[PDB]
Amino acid sequence: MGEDVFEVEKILDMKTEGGKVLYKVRWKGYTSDDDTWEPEIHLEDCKEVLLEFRKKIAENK
Amino acid sequence: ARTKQTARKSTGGKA
Repeated sequence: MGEDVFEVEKILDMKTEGGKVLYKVRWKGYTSDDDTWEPEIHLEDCKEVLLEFRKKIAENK
Repeated sequence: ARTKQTARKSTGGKA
């Protein structure tokens, strides 16, 4: 895995801040109390959870 | 499921 890399369960939400995109992450094996916002550069290996999220947002956009 | 979905977790943040 590597320095502070963990498995993601799902992506819960997104937002932009300072021209940059962040995603709210639910860590696998963890609860809502550990959710963090993460910059895109942290999610290169989450293409699938990102699609599932971007998908659900289209499904009602 | 399908591949391993991983990411860097942030421990800091704006003060």
